[PDB]
Amino acid sequence: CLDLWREKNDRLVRQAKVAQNSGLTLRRQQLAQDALEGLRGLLHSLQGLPAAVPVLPLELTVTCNFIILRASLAQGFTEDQAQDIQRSLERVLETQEQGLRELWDSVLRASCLLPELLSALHRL
Amino acid sequence: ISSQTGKVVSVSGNFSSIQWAGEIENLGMVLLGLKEDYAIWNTKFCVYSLESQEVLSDIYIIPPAYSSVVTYVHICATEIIKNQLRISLIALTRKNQLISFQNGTPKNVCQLPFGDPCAVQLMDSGGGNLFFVVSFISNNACAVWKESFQVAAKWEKLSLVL
Repeated sequence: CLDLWREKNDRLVRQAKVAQNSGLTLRRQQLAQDALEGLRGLLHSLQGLPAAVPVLPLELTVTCNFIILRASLAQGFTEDQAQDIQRSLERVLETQEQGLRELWDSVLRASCLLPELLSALHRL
Repeated sequence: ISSQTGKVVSVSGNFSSIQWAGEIENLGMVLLGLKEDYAIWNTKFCVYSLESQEVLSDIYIIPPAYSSVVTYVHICATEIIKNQLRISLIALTRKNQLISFQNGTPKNVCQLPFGDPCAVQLMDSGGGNLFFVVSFISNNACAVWKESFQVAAKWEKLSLVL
């Protein structure tokens, strides 16, 4: 289950990097927006589950990757990404509302509880 | 109660929900249900014989994590490579998802446009096309593709659909 999601993630990263190091303007974007839709699907797939403790490091990782790739293709940022962050932190809290400031405050208190996903969280 | 029986039988097994039911090859009458963590084989979700026979499968239905969210089930195909069984089954969920399963392996999830679906059916409609038509409690309905779990038509109104 989780192994399948992980392995899809990895497949998609590799696809991304293959297009990145090689490829021309069209084939690059083709493989990219492929991987991108895969990651959308995988995000949604993971957002279908109640967020057990053992899943989160993958959830955060994927959303991070999604954000990065989205933004790099768009060549700019948006607010949908900030919304995705709010959603991921909402998830972290449901494990254990107001605004980005208080969310972050409560998240970082919930992380100095030491569930070990800080190598993703700090990236987020 | 059957006509073939005429008798009010009680179900011996203590189920919570009975998301699907119907006949299967070699098994006869059947209920999908449950009794009361990412391992496919664990599943938490009892198949049932109907008229008090063995559970008959607890092997390759949905993982127990999903078992909290899913609100409807509709079986698409059942093979026997042995005493066990292999089902391709569609579920759909509180979070407005339609999910496929194969030996309990979640593949091909789709995210529905509208909210709180109630039922889902399958449309043949021509050469190699196939639609899952989903209804909701909001008196609306979508039709999602097969082979690429996505949306193809979206509608609201509709006291009934056939």
